Parts: sequence; structure tokens; C-alpha cells
Amino acid sequence: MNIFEMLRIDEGLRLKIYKDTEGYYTIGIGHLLTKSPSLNAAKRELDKAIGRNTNGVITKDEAEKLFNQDVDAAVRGILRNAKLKPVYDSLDAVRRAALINMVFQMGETGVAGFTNSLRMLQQKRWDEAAVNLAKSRWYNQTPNRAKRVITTFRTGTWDAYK
Ligand SMILES: [Cl-]
Ligand SMILES: [Cl-]
Repeated sequence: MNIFEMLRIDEGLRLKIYKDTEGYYTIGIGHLLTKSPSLNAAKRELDKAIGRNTNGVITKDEAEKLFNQDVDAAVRGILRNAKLKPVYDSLDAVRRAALINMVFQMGETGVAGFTNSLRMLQQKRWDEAAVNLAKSRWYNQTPNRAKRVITTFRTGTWDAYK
């Protein structure tokens, strides 16, 4: 199992504009298009992202191309962030994937907002960090996905995804 397969399980794949759990216009593998209510503002972002007139529909390849870009951006954003980088450097390969997942879903700013849990992860206090991560809007809004991510932090294995 790897970051790509893990995110593909959490986000799914959709070839037509859809609304995410928060109600925002999305497409592909969790690719956020816009927070605007306008389905047209969304089709516009979409064409701009793909470099063609899509009329809200893309192919598998296009979805995969956006997905590669997004994972790359997540990793690069972590490495460029003064609060995230030290955490990432401290972790093993599995737990590194769990942090990339959180960043992909909620952005760098969101994650950097989990100051206390991040400090616990750095100190390798696994059980304490899993408990603190659960006291969040994130866990309350997307409980099944949060549980999988949290178990990955607690155990350092891919168990929740197998
Ligand atoms: Cl883009
Ligand atoms: Cl969920």
C-alpha cells in the first residue's frame, strides 16, 4: 500500500463535477475546484485546470493527471512549511503517508492548526496523539475517514486500509 492507493480509497474517483462532503464543487480524485456556489464558476475552473473545454466532464487520464499534481503539491507544501517539516522529518514512512493525507484533505493551513497533536506526534506519544486528534471538527464531520487516518498514526501500519 502507498500514498496513492490510500488517497484513492479515501476520496474515490468521479468523472463528473460533484459536490464534496462540505458541499464544494470537486472532480476526479478529491480535486477541489472552487468554494463558490456557482456551477459555472466550477466549469470555468475546470477548463482552466485541464486546458480544454470540458463541459464538466473529464477522462480517467485527466483525473490521474490532476491527482499526481495534487499529491506532489501536498508533499512540497509540507516540506516548505516551518511547522510541518519537523514533524514529517521525525516520522517513519507509514505515518508520513498519514500526514500527507491530512494535508491533501484540509490544506496546509488546516493541518498546521493541529498544533497540539503535531507536538505529540513529534514526541512519538502515539496513543495520546490519537486521542487528541479525535477532538476536532474533522473527526466529527468525517468520522470513518478520520478513524482510518488516526489508526495509521496510532499503529504505524496499513491495517485500517486493508
Ligand atoms: Cl490546477
Ligand atoms: Cl467519513
